[PDB]
Amino acid sequence: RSYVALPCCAIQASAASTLPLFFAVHSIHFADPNHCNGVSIAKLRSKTGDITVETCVNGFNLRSFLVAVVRRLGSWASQENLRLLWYLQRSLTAYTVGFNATTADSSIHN
Amino acid sequence: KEVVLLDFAAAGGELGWLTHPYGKGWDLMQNIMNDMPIYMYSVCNVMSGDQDNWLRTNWVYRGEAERIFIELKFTVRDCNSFPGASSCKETFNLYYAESDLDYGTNFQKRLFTKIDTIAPLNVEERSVGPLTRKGFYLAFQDIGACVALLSVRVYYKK
Amino acid sequence: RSATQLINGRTNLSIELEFNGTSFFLNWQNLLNVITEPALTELWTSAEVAEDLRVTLKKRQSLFFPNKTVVISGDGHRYTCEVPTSSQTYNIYSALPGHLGGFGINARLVLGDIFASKWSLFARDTPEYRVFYPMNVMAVKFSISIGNNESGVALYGVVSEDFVVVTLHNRSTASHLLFGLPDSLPSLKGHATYDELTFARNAKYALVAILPKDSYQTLLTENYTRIFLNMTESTPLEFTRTIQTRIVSIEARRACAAQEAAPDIFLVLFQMLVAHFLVARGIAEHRFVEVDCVCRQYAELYFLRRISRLCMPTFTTVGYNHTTLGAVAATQIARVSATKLASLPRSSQETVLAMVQLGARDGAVPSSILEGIAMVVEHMYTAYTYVYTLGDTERKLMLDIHTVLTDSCPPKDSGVSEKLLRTYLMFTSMCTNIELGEMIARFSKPDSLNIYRAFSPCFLGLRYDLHPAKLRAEAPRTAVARGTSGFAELLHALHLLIPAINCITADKIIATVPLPHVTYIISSEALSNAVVYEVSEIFLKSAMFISAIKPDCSGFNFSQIDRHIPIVYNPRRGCPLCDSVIMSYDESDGLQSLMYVTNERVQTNLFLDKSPFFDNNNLHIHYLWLRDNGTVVEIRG
Ligand SMILES: *[C@@H]1O[C@H](CO)[C@@H](O[C@@H]2O[C@H](CO)[C@@H](O)[C@H](O)[C@H]2NC(C)=O)[C@H](O)[C@H]1NC(C)=O
Ligand SMILES: *[C@@H]1O[C@H](CO)[C@@H](O[C@@H]2O[C@H](CO)[C@@H](O)[C@H](O)[C@H]2NC(C)=O)[C@H](O)[C@H]1NC(C)=O
Ligand SMILES: *[C@@H]1O[C@H](CO)[C@@H](O)[C@H](O)[C@H]1NC(C)=O
Ligand SMILES: *[C@@H]1O[C@H](CO)[C@@H](O)[C@H](O)[C@H]1NC(C)=O
Ligand SMILES: [Cl-]
Ligand SMILES: [Cl-]
Ligand SMILES: [Cl-]
Ligand SMILES: [Cl-]
Ligand code: NA
Ligand code: NA
Ligand code: NA
Ligand code: NA
Ligand code: NA
Ligand code: NA
Ligand code: NA
Ligand code: NA
Ligand code: NA
Ligand code: NA
Repeated sequence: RSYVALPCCAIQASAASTLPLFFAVHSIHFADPNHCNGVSIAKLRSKTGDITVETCVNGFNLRSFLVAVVRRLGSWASQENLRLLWYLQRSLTAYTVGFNATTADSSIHN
Repeated sequence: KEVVLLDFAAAGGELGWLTHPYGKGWDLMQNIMNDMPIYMYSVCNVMSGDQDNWLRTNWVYRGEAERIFIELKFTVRDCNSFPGASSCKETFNLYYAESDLDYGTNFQKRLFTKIDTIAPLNVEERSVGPLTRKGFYLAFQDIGACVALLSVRVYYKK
Repeated sequence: RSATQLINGRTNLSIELEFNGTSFFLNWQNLLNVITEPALTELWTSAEVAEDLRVTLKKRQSLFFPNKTVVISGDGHRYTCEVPTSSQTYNIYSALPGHLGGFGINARLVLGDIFASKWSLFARDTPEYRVFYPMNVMAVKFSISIGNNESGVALYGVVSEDFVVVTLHNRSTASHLLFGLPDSLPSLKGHATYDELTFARNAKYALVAILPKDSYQTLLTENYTRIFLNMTESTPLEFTRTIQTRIVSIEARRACAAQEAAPDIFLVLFQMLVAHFLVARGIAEHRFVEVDCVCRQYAELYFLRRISRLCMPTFTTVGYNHTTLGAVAATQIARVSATKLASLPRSSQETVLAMVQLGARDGAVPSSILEGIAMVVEHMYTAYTYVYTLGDTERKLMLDIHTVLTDSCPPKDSGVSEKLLRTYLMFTSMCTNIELGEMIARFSKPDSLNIYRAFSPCFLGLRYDLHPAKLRAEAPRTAVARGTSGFAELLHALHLLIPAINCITADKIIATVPLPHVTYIISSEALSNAVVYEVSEIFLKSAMFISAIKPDCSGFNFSQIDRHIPIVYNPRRGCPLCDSVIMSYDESDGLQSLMYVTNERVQTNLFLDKSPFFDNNNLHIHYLWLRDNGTVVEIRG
């Protein structure tokens, strides 16, 4: 679950009710502000049987979730945890400077 | 016209295909487009070098089909969209093989004839004929590409 | 189904950058150990990671983002309760280091009293869930509810060891104000980060305002730099007192239950929470704290809470307990006797009163403290009769005395309750015409009004005529409309019959005068078991009846055959006025002043030019002498 063939995706209205449980997510795949037309999206990869399930999620919301998760580690936060936290903060602000109506539109990646 | 013997996109995820490297290589994957589940067989081991990942379809009973058309709908991720191991490719290979019986999970690359190299949603179509045995398999070989194969439909005219 | 079942031997949650090639990893087992499975589930659900980006854009565009964070290079004010090496320290009960609280104690226990109960915040059904991730913290909760559930508003906040968060909800979208440590503020959600919402910042503390663009215009136009400076660069004590002044200002406008000025009440609540927070932070940032200093801080905080509940009756606070500090204060105040308290300097006896507030146990003030209060008020009143004015220090002392006397079980012994009646009567003797005019003038200018100048002996008096119409008649620009109203408001909430004399009256009482051997009721009508005097030379609708009742409900030896008040004509050569009351009344506006004559100097000072009595320039004032044996006369000439 290292490299995705469809890095850009559209957020579907049905996903909010059929989200996989957090402990079911195998991997998280983040895009670039220099990719996917600037659209801040992400891909959860979970698995049911032979089928790896890919869920298109909000980049801002998932980044803020991971920020909250890392911040609650406190003293136990390792070097790599803090590097992850700094990636999350930097990419949040980067996606924020270019947040537009064109950028909130993820349906183009259908 | 167009009698369809095989249509992967219309199977709704209830059609599983054989993968010779099981786990690595080709994987059956679900996405949701327009709030409907769209399935595909995808592979993207681009930073690893030698690959040779095979994906074999189910057994397709020939019937009256003598000259068949294979229609592939697939996406290929640009190799320059990776920070690298510059050993990735942007094509894959289409093979087929005829048999009077269903071999099941037995997979022998020796019996599969190369139809053609598939290269750039990409829509490709190849023709095979004449077929003589009771049924046939198709096969797809990945040599280090980042491909998502979304549709495979085989049919014959009139 | 279980989280361990879903993990299924997967060591890492891997986080891949599709176009950078680097990968981060979160250990599943470590995530579970440090952050419980319920917390992970609740964070994941509350995150709403499948929310459409247009919704996030609309959420972000709905906010008001400040110009630029203002950074003050200071560190705030220095901690005033630091223990000097000139005193002792104790870890933690008979060990009594004297009194007045001049020692130090380890703050580990008093900190555990502040944050003794945990609370879950930003729950699913709450509006703050829209911007904060749910979290569990040790904190103290505050909640005001103004108006009905259809039109009202709900204000609610939380003071934790690391931050303060307060919320204003227009339906009883929401506005949020936070103050605290920038690295410890609660986790925000996708559409906003903390740096862009930080209005003012210290080297230690920061102020954040998450305000909707359509929120109350005063919140948006409010200058939070000035608020932050007044919050940090002053000691928490004077800041608490400024917040008390602001609560008094809200009281003087009849705005305690008004839907309007809800953002003003919101700011006041934010500041009160910040005051509690700063006191608690001072407690935590130091290994040992000074007992009397912390007791003063706690007393000011408790007075702020109580006066806020007086204004807005729905004001609720849960968490801020002071059991151990209260026990320390209990040991300190048990030594203080009446003469000891009355001989202390004003500041030291104020400290004693604060410790009495904190160490009240089951709402029972020691009898020694009450007798000392009587002696203090006696000296204060005897001295008042020289200049007929009161400084702000004396009014602050009276405010402390009023805070101690309210919420105190009545005295069990007869003598101490009698002395309490005496100090009440002296407070009435200080609530004269001059005092009413001065208080009206002070309340007419709410800007220059502070908590000390707003306090008056009238708040501890036995006058019951202090209503808006009477006060209007007692006032000397056009601000008298406001000054008379607000004062009345603060009189209705801070005033106080349960002593003696049960021998059948109503609420038509103008005043009550409890002398040693007779009690006078100045009422609108006569009384059954009493000697009644009809007040002469007064307007029909201001008509008064002075009913004299003895405390043992027994009759007098003299028997008047007429309820007229006889007249006598034409200082002193001994003390004929001792143990009596001199009362003035206006022919149209009824009662003006009444003074208990405690000693010879009160008697002789009654005849000074600044005295409220015997002003020959007044063509419609009458003076009555109320003696201790039940006789009432009129002084003329
Ligand atoms: C908000 O209040 C602050 C209080 O300090 C004002 O800041 C000061 O303003 C004076 C002039 O009024 C300047 O001389 C100081 O240098 C300012 N100090 C700081 C730290 O900024 C601020 O001007 C007020 N804002 C508004 C809009 O009135
Ligand atoms: C109640 O006490 C007053 C004094 O407070 C008494 O007043 C005296 O009255 C007599 C005659 O009525 C006078 O000769 C005295 O000069 C008065 N004394 C003073 C100080 O003025 C009054 O008599 C007492 N009444 C009763 C019923 O005992
Ligand atoms: C938003 O930003 C993009 C740049 O990525 C720009 O092309 C687009 O026109 C902008 N849209 C609006 C509505 O400003
Ligand atoms: C999980 O991540 C840690 C570093 O966080 C790494 O040492 C370990 O090899 C990783 N294991 C797997 C199976 O990815
Ligand atoms: Cl790194
Ligand atoms: Cl299947
Ligand atoms: Cl499909
Ligand atoms: Cl591509
Ligand atoms: Na992706
Ligand atoms: Na979950
Ligand atoms: Na940036
Ligand atoms: Na398969
Ligand atoms: Na099979
Ligand atoms: Na769960
Ligand atoms: Na809250
Ligand atoms: Na003494
Ligand atoms: Na004085
Ligand atoms: Na009153």
